[PDB]
Amino acid sequence: HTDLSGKVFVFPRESVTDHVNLITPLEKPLQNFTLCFRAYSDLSRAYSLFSYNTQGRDNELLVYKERVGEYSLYIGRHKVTSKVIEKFPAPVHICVSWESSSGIAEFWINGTPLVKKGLRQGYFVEAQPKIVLGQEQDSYGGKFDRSQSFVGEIGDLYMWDSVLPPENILSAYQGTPLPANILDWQALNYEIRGYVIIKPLVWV
Amino acid sequence: HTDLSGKVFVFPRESVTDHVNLITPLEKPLQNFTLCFRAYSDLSRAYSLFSYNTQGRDNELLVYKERVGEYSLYIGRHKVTSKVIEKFPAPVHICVSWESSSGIAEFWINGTPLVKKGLRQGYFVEAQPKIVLGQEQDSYGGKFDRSQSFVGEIGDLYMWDSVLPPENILSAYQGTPLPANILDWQALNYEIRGYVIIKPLVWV
Amino acid sequence: HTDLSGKVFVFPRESVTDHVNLITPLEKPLQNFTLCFRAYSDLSRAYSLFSYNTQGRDNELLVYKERVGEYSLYIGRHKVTSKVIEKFPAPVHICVSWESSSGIAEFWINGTPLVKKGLRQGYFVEAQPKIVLGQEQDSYGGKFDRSQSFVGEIGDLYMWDSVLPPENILSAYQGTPLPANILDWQALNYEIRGYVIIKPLVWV
Amino acid sequence: HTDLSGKVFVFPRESVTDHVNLITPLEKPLQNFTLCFRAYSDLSRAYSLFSYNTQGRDNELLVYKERVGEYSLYIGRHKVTSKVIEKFPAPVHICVSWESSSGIAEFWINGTPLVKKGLRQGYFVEAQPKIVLGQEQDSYGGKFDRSQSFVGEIGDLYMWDSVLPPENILSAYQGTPLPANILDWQALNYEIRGYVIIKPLVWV
Amino acid sequence: HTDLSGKVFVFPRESVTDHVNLITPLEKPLQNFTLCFRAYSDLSRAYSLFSYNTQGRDNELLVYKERVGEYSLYIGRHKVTSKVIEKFPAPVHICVSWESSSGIAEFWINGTPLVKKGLRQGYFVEAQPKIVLGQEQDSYGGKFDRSQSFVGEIGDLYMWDSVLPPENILSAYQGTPLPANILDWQALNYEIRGYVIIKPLVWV
Ligand SMILES: O=C(O)[C@H]1CCCN1C(=O)CCCCC(=O)N1CCC[C@@H]1C(=O)O
Ligand SMILES: O=C(O)[C@H]1CCCN1C(=O)CCCCC(=O)N1CCC[C@@H]1C(=O)O
Ligand SMILES: O=C(O)[C@H]1CCCN1C(=O)CCCCC(=O)N1CCC[C@@H]1C(=O)O
Ligand SMILES: *[C@@H]1O[C@H](CO)[C@@H](O)[C@H](O)[C@H]1NC(C)=O
Ligand SMILES: *[C@@H]1O[C@H](CO)[C@@H](O)[C@H](O)[C@H]1NC(C)=O
Ligand SMILES: *[C@@H]1O[C@H](CO)[C@@H](O)[C@H](O)[C@H]1NC(C)=O
Ligand SMILES: *[C@@H]1O[C@H](CO)[C@@H](O)[C@H](O)[C@H]1NC(C)=O
Ligand SMILES: *[C@@H]1O[C@H](CO)[C@@H](O)[C@H](O)[C@H]1NC(C)=O
Ligand SMILES: [Ca+2]
Ligand SMILES: [Ca+2]
Ligand SMILES: [Ca+2]
Ligand SMILES: [Ca+2]
Ligand SMILES: [Ca+2]
Ligand SMILES: [Ca+2]
Ligand SMILES: [Ca+2]
Ligand SMILES: [Ca+2]
Ligand SMILES: [Ca+2]
Ligand SMILES: [Ca+2]
Repeated sequence: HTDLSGKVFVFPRESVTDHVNLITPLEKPLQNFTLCFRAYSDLSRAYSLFSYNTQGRDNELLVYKERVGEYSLYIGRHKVTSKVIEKFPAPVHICVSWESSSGIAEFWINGTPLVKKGLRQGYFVEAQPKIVLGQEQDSYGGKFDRSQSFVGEIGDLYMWDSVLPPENILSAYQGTPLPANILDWQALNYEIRGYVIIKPLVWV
Repeated sequence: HTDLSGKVFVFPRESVTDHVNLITPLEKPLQNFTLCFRAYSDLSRAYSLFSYNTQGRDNELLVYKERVGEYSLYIGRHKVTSKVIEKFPAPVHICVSWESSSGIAEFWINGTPLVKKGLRQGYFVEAQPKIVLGQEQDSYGGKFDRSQSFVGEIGDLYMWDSVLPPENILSAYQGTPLPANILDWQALNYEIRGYVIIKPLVWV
Repeated sequence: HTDLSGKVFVFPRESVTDHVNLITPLEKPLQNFTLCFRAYSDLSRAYSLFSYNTQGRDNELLVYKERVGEYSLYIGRHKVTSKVIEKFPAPVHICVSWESSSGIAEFWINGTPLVKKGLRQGYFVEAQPKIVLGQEQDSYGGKFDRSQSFVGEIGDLYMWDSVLPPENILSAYQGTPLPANILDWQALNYEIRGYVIIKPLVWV
Repeated sequence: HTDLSGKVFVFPRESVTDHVNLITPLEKPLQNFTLCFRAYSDLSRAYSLFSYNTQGRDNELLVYKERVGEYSLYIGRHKVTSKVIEKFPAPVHICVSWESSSGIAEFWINGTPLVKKGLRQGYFVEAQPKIVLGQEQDSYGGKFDRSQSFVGEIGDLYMWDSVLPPENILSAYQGTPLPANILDWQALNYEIRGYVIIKPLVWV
Repeated sequence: HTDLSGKVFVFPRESVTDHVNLITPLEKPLQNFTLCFRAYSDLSRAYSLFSYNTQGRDNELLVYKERVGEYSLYIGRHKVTSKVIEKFPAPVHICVSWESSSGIAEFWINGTPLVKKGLRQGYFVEAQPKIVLGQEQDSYGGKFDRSQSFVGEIGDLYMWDSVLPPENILSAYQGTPLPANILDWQALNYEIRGYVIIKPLVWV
């Protein structure tokens, strides 16, 4: 339980080895959830932001940037993509929620809502995951791909087991987030593997 | 008669099956009319916003987006198109009126008037329609086309049997519309067919 | 003598038949003159705004839009073109003057002066004209061309037999023009031929 | 000695004949010098702004616009070019200085300094020149080229036999220039040859 | 020890000969360091800003502009590149730091931080350098390349043997920098070789 307030992870080079493991207890399958964080990268190609796999299931929960201005969400291998107008390169605050009952996934880029899309209505996201920043898993905790690796900075990451209202998403964007029960940036359990450096956050 | 204030329809995936039926009594043929609503979609291709058919007549009244920045109005199979400068993707408030006596159709995008165009002077729009959101009809209530389907969110839909003055169009754009006698968002009769979800409106 | 204050002509479709005839006494050949009006059209091709012909002389005085951002003035079949930065589609207030003694023609788009150009120094523009909005004449009052027709809205048209100073051109742009002695929008003699509708001006 | 305050030269058509001769005594070779003026033209091709030749020497001192956003200075046939961000077409206030001792030529477009460049260090610009607006000389006062001719308006022209500090360049840009000892717009000796008209300056 | 406050070096032409040697004692290998300066050039090709070589080691420390919007840092032949949105041509204030312990290099363009990148973790930058402005060294003080030469103006150069905090980088950008212990613009030891002129700084 480490307090990373005002710090970021820095993945300072393209690689197939550098990454961070996020550790959560969880154990109960996910029905609703909201995830959010800040990222800053000048990659033009595609990259994984947040990779969440479980035993036997690739891309169980994956936030993945297709290209400038397109964000994709995977839920149990099914995919959904939404577009937004953004500058490049630029810092972004990404936030994504998904609700099993309706299947709706809303993206929120820099406090602006993208078009809602739907997938996997009725599905339950599997538990006891391996979660990875800086690489995209194609196995249970490994088999990475260099050309999907993330190069840049990530911080202010939070994950709740519910769907945040707009009022609460704004709070997170403005740096005063509600306390999170799946991943909290101020009490984070993480392993660093490879070349990842922790530095102060100087771009918000 | 359901009050959808502050809610929207969400057509969360491309399909040939998802759609909403709007139900109005009407019965008397339409001479003048104003239609308006909000839409938010990141489709680059063409799509139907509002499809209104009658027994034996395709595209009797159809609002249809050709491509970014071009809105078309069909009246009795005749078509008229007007251009506007818009960002993309972005939420839009569309509003369109048509007057039989003059044949003039004015479009109003986000409270800005497009160039007036004319068609079907003297025509009477047929009554007892089937009205459909989220798909484009090529029959009396069906025979849809996937590549014309609407994917995104629609709300704040109103339809009057008269032509609104500018003062009243602004009112609708600003969220304080006059009460409507053909379709009112606050007392709406609708059927949902397929995958359509109702959610709160978070983008105005 | 009809007062069209706050109204516009609407040429609502492309055609070779719709047009308006403007009627002025004149009778004395034109030495100096200023013309101005508002127009709103989303045509990308070329079109005639103001066509003024006399017996035996085509394009005696013609204001003609070549393409987006280029305005041409014809004086006795001689042509002159000036460029400007404009958005599209957008409403414009055009104003053009010409002085025989110097041959100089200045264009003024939305109150901004274009580069001055010269032509026909010493020429006298012929009298007893047929003047036409919405079509381009290739005869004395007819032989139109569909692909030069104007589609959109025109209003606030004034024509003086002198050259307005800048102070007066601004006045016209801002909607408080000096009274005009060749064509006055507030006492206009006009015939409508074909499909032309008069509607209120809603875009200024 | 004519006062052209608030007036401009208008070169109203492309030609190989229209031009203005500027007349100065000078007689002593130029070591340092600053030149400046306003110009307004919608030509996309190359054109000469200011052409200064002497007996037996082409392009002794020549300010020449290569294309949109590139200004060239010739000093004794040697050339130097600097770039700037500008809108087009648009009025510009150009100002250029050159210092023999250092060879440095600074351009100042609309009160903004371009990158300094150098040429002809140690050179002395020849005296008893023929100076021409509106054409580019390839002889001592003539042998013009149509495709280098200037078409548009020029005014507020001043030339000093020293190098103005920044404070003084701003003054000239803002319309309150120091009195000039080589060419002064308020006491100018000029011949008009061909089609050149003097009109009031309406674009500053 | 010369005070260049409010002056710049001007490399006024492309060449393989013009350059400036910067002289520092140093002698102790560099572990951390921050470098910063202002530059103004309208070159579209690549150029070296700051070239620092040591006996037997090319590109030991090199700041090098790849193209518009891309800045590269070399540390012991290894390279790292970061992107930024900039206008062109435009004056820029560049500032770059590097820390051996972490290998992290941060760029700061006009007071804005680029994405951090990493290289040469653990490395020690060699001492007793030859440092050169206006050319890129491929030997110990020479063997230049014309097509990498810098053409424009450089000034306000400072270099510290530590890593400046953000607060101090802002100070340097705003013209009130902390005193520097490797290179100080207000006490600079430099040789000028070739065509380089010192002029006042007129573009900040
Ligand atoms: O990698 C993933 O888990 C998913 C998530 C988003 C990107 N992606 C893709 O599958 C896109 C390409 C993946 C791998 C790939 O391109 N190929 C191409 C040849 C073999 C290999 C594969 O599909 O297994
Ligand atoms: O579908 C409509 O009702 C109208 C309204 C806007 C688009 N549209 C069109 O007709 C354009 C194309 C429609 C369908 C189509 O393109 N084709 C082409 C082959 C079969 C099918 C048809 O003509 O029935
Ligand atoms: O119509 C006019 O009077 C002037 C006004 C501006 C354009 N224009 C033209 O004449 C351009 C071309 C007009 C007609 C045309 O293009 N052609 C091409 C072949 C037959 C026909 C003709 O010149 O008679
Ligand atoms: C998820 O949210 C829905 C909608 O509020 C709710 O009905 C359900 O009980 C929630 N499930 C869990 C596990 O929190
Ligand atoms: C439609 O509006 C026109 C005014 O142009 C009016 O004359 C007519 O009575 C109206 N008809 C209906 C059915 O509202
Ligand atoms: C036209 O304008 C010129 C320039 O002032 C003037 O000399 C002349 O008298 C005017 N003639 C007419 C008929 O307006
Ligand atoms: C030109 O300027 C230089 C430097 O400012 C000066 O030394 C010299 O006296 C000047 N010469 C003339 C003729 O103005
Ligand atoms: C380099 O910076 C690190 C981090 O602050 C510091 O521990 C070290 O003493 C510095 N080394 C030198 C030589 O300044
Ligand atoms: Ca995978
Ligand atoms: Ca993969
Ligand atoms: Ca149809
Ligand atoms: Ca269809
Ligand atoms: Ca004609
Ligand atoms: Ca014609
Ligand atoms: Ca020449
Ligand atoms: Ca020539
Ligand atoms: Ca080298
Ligand atoms: Ca080299």
